Amino acid sequence: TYMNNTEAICDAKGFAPFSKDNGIRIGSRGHIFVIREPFVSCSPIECRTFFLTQGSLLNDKHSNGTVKDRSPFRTLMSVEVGQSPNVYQARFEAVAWSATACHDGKKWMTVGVTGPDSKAVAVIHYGGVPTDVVNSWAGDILRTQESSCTCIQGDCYWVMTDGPANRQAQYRIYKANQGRIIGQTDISFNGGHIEECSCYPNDGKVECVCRDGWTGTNRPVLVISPDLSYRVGYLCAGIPSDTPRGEDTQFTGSCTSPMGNQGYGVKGFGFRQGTDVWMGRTISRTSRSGFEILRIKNGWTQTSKEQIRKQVVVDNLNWSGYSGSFTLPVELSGKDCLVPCFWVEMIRGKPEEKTIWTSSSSIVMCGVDYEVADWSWHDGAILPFDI
Amino acid sequence: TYMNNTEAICDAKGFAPFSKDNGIRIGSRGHIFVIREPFVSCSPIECRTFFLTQGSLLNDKHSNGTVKDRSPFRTLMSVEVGQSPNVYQARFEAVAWSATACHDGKKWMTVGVTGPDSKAVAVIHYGGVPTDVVNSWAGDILRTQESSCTCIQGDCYWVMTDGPANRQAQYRIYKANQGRIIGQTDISFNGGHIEECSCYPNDGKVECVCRDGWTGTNRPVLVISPDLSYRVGYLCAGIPSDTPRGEDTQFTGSCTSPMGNQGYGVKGFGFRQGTDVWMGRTISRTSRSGFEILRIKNGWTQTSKEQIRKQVVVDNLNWSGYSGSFTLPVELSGKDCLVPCFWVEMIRGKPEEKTIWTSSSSIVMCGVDYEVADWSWHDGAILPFDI
Amino acid sequence: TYMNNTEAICDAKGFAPFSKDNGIRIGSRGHIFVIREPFVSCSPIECRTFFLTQGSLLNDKHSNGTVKDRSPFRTLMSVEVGQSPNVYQARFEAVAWSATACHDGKKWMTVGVTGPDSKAVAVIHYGGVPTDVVNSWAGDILRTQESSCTCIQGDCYWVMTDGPANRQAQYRIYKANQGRIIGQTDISFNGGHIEECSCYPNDGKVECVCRDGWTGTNRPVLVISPDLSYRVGYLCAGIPSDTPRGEDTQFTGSCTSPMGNQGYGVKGFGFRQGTDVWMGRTISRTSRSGFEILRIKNGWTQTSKEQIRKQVVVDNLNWSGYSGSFTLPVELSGKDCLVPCFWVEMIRGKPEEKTIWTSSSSIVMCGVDYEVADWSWHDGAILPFDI
Amino acid sequence: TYMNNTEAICDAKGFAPFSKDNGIRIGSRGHIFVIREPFVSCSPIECRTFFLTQGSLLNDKHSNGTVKDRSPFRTLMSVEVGQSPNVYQARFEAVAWSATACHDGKKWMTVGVTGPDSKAVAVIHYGGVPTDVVNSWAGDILRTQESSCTCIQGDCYWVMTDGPANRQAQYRIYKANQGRIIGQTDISFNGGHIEECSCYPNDGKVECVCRDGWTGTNRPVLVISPDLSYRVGYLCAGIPSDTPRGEDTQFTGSCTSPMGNQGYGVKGFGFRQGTDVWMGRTISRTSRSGFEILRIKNGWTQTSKEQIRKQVVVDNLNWSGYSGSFTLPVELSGKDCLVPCFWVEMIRGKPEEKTIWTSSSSIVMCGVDYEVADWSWHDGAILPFDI
Ligand SMILES: CCC(CC)O[C@@H]1C=C(C(=O)O)C[C@H](N)[C@H]1NC(C)=O
Ligand SMILES: CCC(CC)O[C@@H]1C=C(C(=O)O)C[C@H](N)[C@H]1NC(C)=O
Ligand SMILES: CCC(CC)O[C@@H]1C=C(C(=O)O)C[C@H](N)[C@H]1NC(C)=O
Ligand SMILES: CCC(CC)O[C@@H]1C=C(C(=O)O)C[C@H](N)[C@H]1NC(C)=O
Repeated sequence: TYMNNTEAICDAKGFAPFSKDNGIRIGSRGHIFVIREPFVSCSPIECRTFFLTQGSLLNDKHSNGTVKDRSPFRTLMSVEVGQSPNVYQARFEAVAWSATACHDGKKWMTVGVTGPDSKAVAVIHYGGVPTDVVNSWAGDILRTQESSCTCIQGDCYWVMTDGPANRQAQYRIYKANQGRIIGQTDISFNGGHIEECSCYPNDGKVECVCRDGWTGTNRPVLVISPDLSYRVGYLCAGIPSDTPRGEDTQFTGSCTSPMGNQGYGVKGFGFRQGTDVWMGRTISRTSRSGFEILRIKNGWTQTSKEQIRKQVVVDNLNWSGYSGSFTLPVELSGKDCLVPCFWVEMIRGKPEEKTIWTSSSSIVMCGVDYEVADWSWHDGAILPFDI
Repeated sequence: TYMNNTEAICDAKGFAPFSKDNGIRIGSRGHIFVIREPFVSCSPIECRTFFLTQGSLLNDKHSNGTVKDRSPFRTLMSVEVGQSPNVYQARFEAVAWSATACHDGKKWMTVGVTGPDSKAVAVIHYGGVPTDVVNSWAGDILRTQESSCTCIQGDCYWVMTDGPANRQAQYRIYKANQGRIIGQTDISFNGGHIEECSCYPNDGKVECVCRDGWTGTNRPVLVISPDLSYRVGYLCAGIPSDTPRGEDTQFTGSCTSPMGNQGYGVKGFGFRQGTDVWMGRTISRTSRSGFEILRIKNGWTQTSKEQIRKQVVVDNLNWSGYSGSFTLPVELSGKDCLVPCFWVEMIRGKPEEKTIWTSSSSIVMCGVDYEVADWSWHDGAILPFDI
Repeated sequence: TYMNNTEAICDAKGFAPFSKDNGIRIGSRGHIFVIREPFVSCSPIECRTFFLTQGSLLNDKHSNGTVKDRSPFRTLMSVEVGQSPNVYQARFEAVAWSATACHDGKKWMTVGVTGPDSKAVAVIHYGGVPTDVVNSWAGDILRTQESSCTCIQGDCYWVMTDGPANRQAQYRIYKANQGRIIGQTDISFNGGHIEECSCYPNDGKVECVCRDGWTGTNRPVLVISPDLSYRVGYLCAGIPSDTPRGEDTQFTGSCTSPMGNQGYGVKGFGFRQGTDVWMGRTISRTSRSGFEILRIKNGWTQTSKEQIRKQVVVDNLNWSGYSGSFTLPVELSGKDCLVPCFWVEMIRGKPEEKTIWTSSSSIVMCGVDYEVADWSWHDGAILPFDI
Repeated sequence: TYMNNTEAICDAKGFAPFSKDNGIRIGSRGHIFVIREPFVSCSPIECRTFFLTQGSLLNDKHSNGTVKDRSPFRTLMSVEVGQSPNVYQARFEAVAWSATACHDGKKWMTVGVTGPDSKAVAVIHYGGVPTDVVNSWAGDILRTQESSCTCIQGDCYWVMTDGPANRQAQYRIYKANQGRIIGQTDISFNGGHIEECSCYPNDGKVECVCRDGWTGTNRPVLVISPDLSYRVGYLCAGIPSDTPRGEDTQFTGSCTSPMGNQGYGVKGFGFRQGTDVWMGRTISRTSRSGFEILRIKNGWTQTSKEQIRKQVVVDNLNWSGYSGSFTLPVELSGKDCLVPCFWVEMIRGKPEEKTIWTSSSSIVMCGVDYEVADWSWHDGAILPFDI
């Protein structure tokens, strides 16, 4: 039966560790898929860690130039949380070099984009087989979330971007019901930019903290309603949460336009706490090192820079990376509110390291009503590997 | 309960990628079964990739002369689609150096042929254990489909060939109901030739595009009815779809007799689109390189050479191979028509390559109502291996 | 619900291959348990291959003196038929250097004997945990079947031997009902000898063809009734079916006493066909090479040497070994008679080979109403290994 | 439905082997998690072996200083009993360098402590996801049982220690009901010490034989009632069961205070047999070698030193280690009394051995009404490894 994800997100004063795969460390001797862009999405029975394999393993020659991003070998596969992305416990999702996934209370929906940049196709699967399709609509890398999509009473929604990664682009919202696409929307956001969004459900509306790859050091937000009516802009808070980013001191927040004179970024997330917001970010304002998450007061609605809580999960002496949001189905947590959880991708190898390869590890963190102590659950692998 | 595969095949304007195992690439460091003659068949809950192991793994000495075709070590085993043919996730089917499989809505039926060429036996299994048997009837390699067989309301049908691979032979159609053989038919087709057929269900009749290994560059077709009454000949279309094959320019199609002065071939498939036909074929008219699929107008009934669609899945600079047909049970796809899907075997190693071994990789492609862009999802392994 | 194994065995004119694991070949590169004394037993949903691990894998230093027979490392584990005895797909049964197993229509019963020779204990498990126990009763290696035990309407029976492997000994029959021992019997058979029996169900009575290790070249039989009343002696037939054995020419059969002047043997089996008997045996009368099975007319009741069928499964140029009997539950085969099946252990390494290790492979063969052609599905591994 | 663990423990005259994983031996060539602090806990369908991985495998460089105890890589994972702690059959529990687990008749509850010593957090999970949390309450290594916790009619209880491992500390009892903490207790035991308790259910009250790391050679006991009212002290018996420990001759038992002038220890267990007690202990009074278990008459209530039974499981020429208690749910054993079972950790490597690494193997032993013969089912690995 369908999963009602109508409830509001729970209010947490801190997050507790869910799991840690140790994929790379383990990957030093075991048969682990060299991957990247990992993420967690739960069904009403278990959570699984979805990844993107480079079509190869670690400590193997085929692990070589796996820094290339897109290729025909990458395929979306999944395993139960905590388990490393290994071959023998791996479940095949879809052929993809960019994917997204979500359960709805019955079957798993997956969407894997692959093919040429100028004509890539996004194949949606439902129950272990493709049901519908989307063709690149703007001939420039049809890419999607790299994060869990959202299902609310049988209808799962997600966001996609087609255009250049730098300047302006075209963003759309897709809505489905059993693998089948049932309507979509064009997002008007000129001057703005949306990439690899992180969503979660909160009151029958889908909230996403995306990635402005153009002119944004402050991340963009977008609330989606069940009838494609939407709302978009940037997370207000007078604090930037992208990387590379400028300092907090010299940064004025903006609920409306992008702020900062930086032009890149990394995938991140953020949760709406009433008006307050929990925002993840790399300790380093420049590199992809360390991961932290702060709660700015009234930061979801005001240019606030007033924090009441902070907590680190990866110190600045350890490689960080991507971050995503999802929720613990009420049918698992037992709460009467959607427990807010998130993950951190820990990339190892090129470019910041001397190795023929590039992969990443992850760790999962969930809500909690208590405040959880700063610490580091970093990758741990000793590079370089045997090669 | 039994699966009604009475519906007609759906009409597609193009195919979308289902999966890609990367068995060989992965096989460079992992424990993957050196195999060949792979194929996909679905049950009303999942699709599995059936293969033929050489009784050994990759990057191992026992991978040696695995180019030999038949031996006592080869056994039919299966894994969920997309997953590579690995040992730890492998399910044992039957002892075979030539097999076929199909689900019927309850249990899986498998038929594995093995033993000596002059007296090989085809052991049929049902539910994880052999139920009936067939003895070679013409003492010359009792071989079968290497493709998914067809079940329509409790009765699964398939085709077999006993005789020389070159000149004339003896073809038969077998019909069963729960592992148990319930009647059969002799196919009169003198001058004609049938090998490794590819079937699928379309309107309660079983359609197969087989392989003329004698004098056919154009492939043979055969519509089987539920009471063994059948119909046979070649796919009409003024275009040859076998390899080796002559050019299209100098080829007149023939709904009746084989055409072309070539005497070999490879396993292929084809779908009946109304009167139109989707036909797969290697880009190369000579070697086993590249894979493509065209839709010739009215090509199922007329000597047509009028195509309205084309699409590549493996460019001519990459190894191709076998191709097969199957369908997505309505109980998975949710359609009201049997979604047409197919796979491409990508052989690597001897003979076209310098390696002690020979194996292959596969990729799955399904129906779709939209037109899907040309591209290549080729093997990817870097040969030779460590040996 | 309980499985009625009251029916008679089906009458076969030949056997067809069920499976072949290729454990050793595969074991050359994969992680396979170095084992020995393998056997198959089925439940009403699947058959599994039970083995005895040496507590180590192949191509490893811990594979060393694994020719030793008994040790504290050996444990009974199982995997679905056909699958090799690998670690990652392995199910733990019991701690044993001698075991037996059987399902009853609900849960799996296993009995693993281990410990010191003068006080070994046989731990019986039911449903994945030990329920009852048996202590050595004659202080000289408490050993059992190494073959599937028999369950008939909730009560599973098996046989055990305590005494010297050479001269006289003490044999007993054990009967249980849900892991719990419910009565037993002492077998009076002075001058006779019983070891590693092979049983199967036939008309609510348990038939076993055991192994006379004392003075028997002709094997012993014993029909057990549901109330421990039994019947014992040797398989009549004027043909010996043990190894080492004397020729057939100079051998007079004996339904009563052991025959032949040989003092060793190997584990074998035999089926009661009306009055006729199917008897397995190594082609070689001296070494453990090749496996064959003949059907002597009226050989279950008369000193017959009149065969009507023969069939080889492993030619005399390939290593053979142990053989066992079991049946395909009616709830799998669908018959109205218990399909007779058997397996052949193919031992490789010491003593007949130059390797630090010793293990074995198996192959499964089942009933069938047709006659199946001679052939060889031998091990296949290339020794010696990397060591 | 909830599991009533109200019954009394069964009365055994000896224990029989349940399983043996051979993790290390196997770990010489296979992909086994280098671990430590293993333990068994059963649900009403199966028992699983829970462990603590060092976030790495064996025969790998990441196996290095795994003697360190606490780190961010260690995570609690589990596998079915007998199976080794391998990657491909491993189930992820929680992020922990100190854990405890128990089923309640529906879902599995796990509690993994991790993080910094001065602020570690104990994350409790229920059904495959964290439900509640506990923060270090005395800033000095928040650690727990390393043994199965106890559930009685929906409420699972366990014990934790926060303070120095040497002198005085703070002990607490936690009670939950579906991952959610429902009340707790402070244990007054000045001069006393409690660490890594071993509990089991006996008459609706939780009995634990813990570890006095301060001044105890005799172990402490504590009976917990369903309303947090408790009872504490040391196991009476005039025999010490800790290591290091003084001799039995010069040791007077004490139901009240710690006895002996030793200041360390190892994790152990003990069962209440009426008034009698089964107590496990290392043969060696000094090192962690050999494992034995005795039954002292009236030793649960009197300073007794009168034994009626003894039995060894690991001779003094083989490495021993940790020991724990649990029970076989009535829904598995079928008894009308909770069968008493236990396990022995067999540590190999540093410190007692010359290897870069440190791990351990285990073996499981259960109740039984018969007396079981002394023997040794020691590790078996040949060190040092390939490194
Ligand atoms: C093509 C632009 C896109 C969004 C900015 O780039 C991403 C950035 C990445 C990055 O910043 O590390 C890695 C992702 N693998 C990549 N996505 C694809 C499809 O290549
Ligand atoms: C024996 C003739 C048969 C059909 C033409 O050959 C096939 C052709 C093959 C090929 O053309 O590559 C490979 C198949 N493995 C082989 N089948 C068997 C049983 O050996
Ligand atoms: C101890 C005598 C017993 C029965 C004859 O020996 C068997 C013969 C064997 C053999 O002949 O190869 C191998 C078995 N592993 C062994 N059983 C045990 C427990 O060691
Ligand atoms: C910190 C004290 C604690 C209880 C005495 O130490 C244990 C003793 C151990 C030991 O004596 O071998 C190993 C355990 N891994 C360790 N627990 C932790 C959390 O490090």
